[PDB]
Amino acid sequence: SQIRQNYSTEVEAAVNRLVNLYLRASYTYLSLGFYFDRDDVALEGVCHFFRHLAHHKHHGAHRLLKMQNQRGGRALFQDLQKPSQDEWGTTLDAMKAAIVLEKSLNQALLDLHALGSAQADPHLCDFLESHFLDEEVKLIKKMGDHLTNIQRLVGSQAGLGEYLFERLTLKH
Amino acid sequence: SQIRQNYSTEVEAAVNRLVNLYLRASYTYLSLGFYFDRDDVALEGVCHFFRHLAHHKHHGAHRLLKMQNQRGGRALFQDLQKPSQDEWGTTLDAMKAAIVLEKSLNQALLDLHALGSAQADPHLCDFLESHFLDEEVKLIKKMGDHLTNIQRLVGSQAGLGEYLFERLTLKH
Amino acid sequence: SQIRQNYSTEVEAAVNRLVNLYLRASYTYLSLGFYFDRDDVALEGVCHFFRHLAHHKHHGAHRLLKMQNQRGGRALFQDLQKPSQDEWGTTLDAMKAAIVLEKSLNQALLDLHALGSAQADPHLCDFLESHFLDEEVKLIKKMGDHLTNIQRLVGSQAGLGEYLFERLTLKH
Amino acid sequence: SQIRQNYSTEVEAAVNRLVNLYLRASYTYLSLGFYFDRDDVALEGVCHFFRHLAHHKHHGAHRLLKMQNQRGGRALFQDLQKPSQDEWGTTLDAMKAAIVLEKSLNQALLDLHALGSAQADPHLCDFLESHFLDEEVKLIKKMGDHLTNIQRLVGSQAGLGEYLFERLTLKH
Ligand SMILES: [Cl-]
Ligand SMILES: [Cl-]
Ligand SMILES: [Cl-]
Ligand SMILES: [Cl-]
Repeated sequence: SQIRQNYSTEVEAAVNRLVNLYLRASYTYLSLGFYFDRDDVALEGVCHFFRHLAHHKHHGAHRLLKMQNQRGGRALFQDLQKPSQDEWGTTLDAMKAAIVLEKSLNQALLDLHALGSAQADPHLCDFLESHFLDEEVKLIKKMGDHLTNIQRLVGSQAGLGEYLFERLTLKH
Repeated sequence: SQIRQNYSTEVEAAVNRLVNLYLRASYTYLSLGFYFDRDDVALEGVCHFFRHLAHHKHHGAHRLLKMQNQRGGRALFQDLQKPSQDEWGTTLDAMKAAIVLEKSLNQALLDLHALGSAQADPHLCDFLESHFLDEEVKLIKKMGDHLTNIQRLVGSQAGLGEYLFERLTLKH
Repeated sequence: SQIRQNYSTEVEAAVNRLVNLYLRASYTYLSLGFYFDRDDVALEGVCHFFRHLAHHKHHGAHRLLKMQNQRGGRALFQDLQKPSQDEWGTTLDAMKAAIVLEKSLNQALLDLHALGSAQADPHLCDFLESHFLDEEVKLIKKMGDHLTNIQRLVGSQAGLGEYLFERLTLKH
Repeated sequence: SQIRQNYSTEVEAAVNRLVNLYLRASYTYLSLGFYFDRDDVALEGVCHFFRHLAHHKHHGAHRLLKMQNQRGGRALFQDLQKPSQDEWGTTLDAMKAAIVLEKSLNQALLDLHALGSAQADPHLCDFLESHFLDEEVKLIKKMGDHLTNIQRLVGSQAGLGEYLFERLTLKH
């Protein structure tokens, strides 16, 4: 490559794996969104919450791929595994599965940041700091806030609480 | 007729029967709307939901009648039977009765579409496709969404759930 | 299902397979776009042409999934195979591969339309007619137009022709 | 100094050397720009490309000098060597010489970042991350893109390709 400078093969490969993780996460959120659009589930605010996360994860993949090209690495795409479930249970089940997913993405970001630090790749480290690490902290805090509110609403009237959360917390 | 072309007597008669079904449906929704306006029922959002459907069904009759004349058929009106009930129970009862009604209208549309196909009447088939079939699919999906939300809200506090649904889902 | 009416299991399954085809096509176009963004390829108009098609194919998947739910079918997601190539050759190679891809999607649309016709499912048939069949004819005609212009430009100065096509036909 | 804190003599000296490198780079780009303004070269877009880089490199020197004072170091200026050539050949020769120059500046930035890291100087490290490292990656990617387009245009009509690149890629 005519432009590549200070860009390790280890980082290049890890960036391609992270793209696969982000596209997998977008696919998971596409499935979560359409589950909540089912006539027998019918929680529009939950559907919109996940549809917006699907778009954000797709765009994170796009940012990584643009950066891969800016550094002179080579995008390599692998098969995308389907999401882990076909039906996602309650809003509480879904929000728990989303937090597990985001913590897995955050660990992948932190691992890549540590590789970049070890490789003395400050552009890579800055890039994750500027566009990914704080977005992930903010999203996980918001999901944690939502989990607490959902859990407070279960009581012994689970249906009522799930309706009220979707109506009064989620955007619709 | 000076304009009639490719318009079977079978379709003409079926269009007149469908007009009767739509006007019957408008009458049913007029009754449902005024029931929810009773001082002893008093669910304004439910009243407005049905009043708007009464208007839409009246206008579907109008579209069919305009088309009958555009094709050179003859509008023929029959007696309009009263609605099936004088009192409509809970919002849940009413929304169940509305879904039954819409599925009966949708089957009548599909039956007429199949007659038009058998008669090689593509204008009739297009006309139903363009102004009726998707509107019915969309309305039935919305009613199904509403049924699921109403059912989630019953729990063991039926009054509270019926108030909250009317206040937080239906327009008022 | 409380809403499903006139919606065959055969159509439901074929719609889920078509969603997989559209998401595969979006993935193919994501790969084509990032290939043309490589510093050693560097054809911005070609990159933008494919990036826009990736978005359109993603949105076709979304329309199909929304319709699946409107009809009371169940979205089921499968693994997404990676694109057929890692490197896409010349603009001419890429545009040939895109036409092959679009004709495969168009055949899948026509096959699903024929199943819907056989199943007397006019809503499905209308849905494909209204949102997919003409978009595919228009796109294939545009790709054919582009292929002819690219082929005229090869001559014995292939580099010059590929630059001029990207500069004077494609949006940048 | 009344303000200096955590600012090593090693960093102070390296910042003064980097200022000299940036001012040398500005001077190189001033020479490249005026070469392309010669009546016997006459490539206005190439002239404007280099004139804009001369201004950007001057301003990078300014940012470094402002930072040196903000940290309580002392600006020290050395002689500025003339550019490496008096005549710069073809646009291709010039763009190759520019990429070599930018990679030399990028290595100097990465070296200074590594010194700051070793000295536990996070303000210096942040400063380079925020104002220099990504600008250099973006510029090198753009130059690489331009090199590829220039190389595609040489064919066996070098004059025609150099005209077309200047007319259709570079701003004028
Ligand atoms: Cl899997
Ligand atoms: Cl009666
Ligand atoms: Cl494969
Ligand atoms: Cl010298």
